[PDB]
Amino acid sequence: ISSVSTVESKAYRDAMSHYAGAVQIVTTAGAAGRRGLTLTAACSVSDNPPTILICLQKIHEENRIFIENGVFAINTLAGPHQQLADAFSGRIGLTQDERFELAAWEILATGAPVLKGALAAFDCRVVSVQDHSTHHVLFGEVVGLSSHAEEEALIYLNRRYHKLEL
Amino acid sequence: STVESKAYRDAMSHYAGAVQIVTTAGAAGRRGLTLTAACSVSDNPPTILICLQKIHEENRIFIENGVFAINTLAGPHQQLADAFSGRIGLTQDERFELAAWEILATGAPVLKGALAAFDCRVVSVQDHSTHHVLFGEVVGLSSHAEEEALIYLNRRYHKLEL
Ligand SMILES: Cc1cc2nc3c(=O)[nH]c(=O)nc-3n(C[C@H](O)[C@H](O)[C@H](O)COP(=O)(O)O)c2cc1C
Repeated sequence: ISSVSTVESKAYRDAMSHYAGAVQIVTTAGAAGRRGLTLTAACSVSDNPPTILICLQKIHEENRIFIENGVFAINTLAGPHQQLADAFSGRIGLTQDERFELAAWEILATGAPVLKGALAAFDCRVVSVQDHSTHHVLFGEVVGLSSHAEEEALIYLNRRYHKLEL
Repeated sequence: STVESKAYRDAMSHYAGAVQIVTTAGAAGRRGLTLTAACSVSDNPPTILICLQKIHEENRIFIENGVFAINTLAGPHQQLADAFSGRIGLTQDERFELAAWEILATGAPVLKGALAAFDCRVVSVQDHSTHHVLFGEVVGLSSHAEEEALIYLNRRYHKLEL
């Protein structure tokens, strides 16, 4: 099995279009500045201690800001957050500052922007930074937490956004 | 410096997950389990990670075999997900009996009728507290045009139209 080729990137992306993802906006703030981006490549690693990972495209050099600040917050998006998901995916242009202006943010522990009205927010300190081909994989220990009882979760699946009732 | 485990788990119930069954086969035996702690790492080369609890000793079988298939579940797969979660008993063989399986590249069981299946060779195994994190390169692929995805959210299964 070590000698066989990996599948084609296109075929893989097409298959991954069948793999739903809860839409997050991952954020950071600190000496390197404030940045956010719409993200689905994240998951929980452990509950003890609470640890989550995110995958950031290397091709966008501004993603280094997360590493430099050594903190990030994962904000789980709800029904009313389509505009924000679009802003933070680069769909509508705008500067980072202009993108943040579109909603109200607060903080938990690290200073990374936490979305008011998020389904959940996980505020993290970076504990591992890894290079995996096209992406940095950052592991974070969860040092701040919020959750709110919103009616719907924002989910990406089959190349479009969906709202799913909790 | 970290938050409480329970509070974290509770917050994570607001974080939806596409339900997968991850499987393996080889010299160490055949094993499957339901999970949502997986994501795509890269498309070049196609790479996926999975997180496996240490407490379930037999998860070592994935590491020993060095292959796994991630099967993305569709609408009709709720009972199957329940079986492979260990929450309704049954031996491994009894769990596999509840569905039809095939092979792609590695010999790991691939689910017939899955929305997608990603057949992987393990390229890295990492230890992270209570879990192993396995990185797999995708060497086999299947995809089917099923109408709904099985999603876990708010401690319940959901069906989401594609
Ligand atoms: C639904 C969706 C999911 C995304 N997931 C990720 C991700 O997992 N990791 C990542 O680095 N970028 C992801 N992106 C892309 C980033 O949002 C985007 O690269 C970032 O906002 C910077 O875009 P810009 O330079 O055009 O402003 C995703 C985009 C969308 C629309």
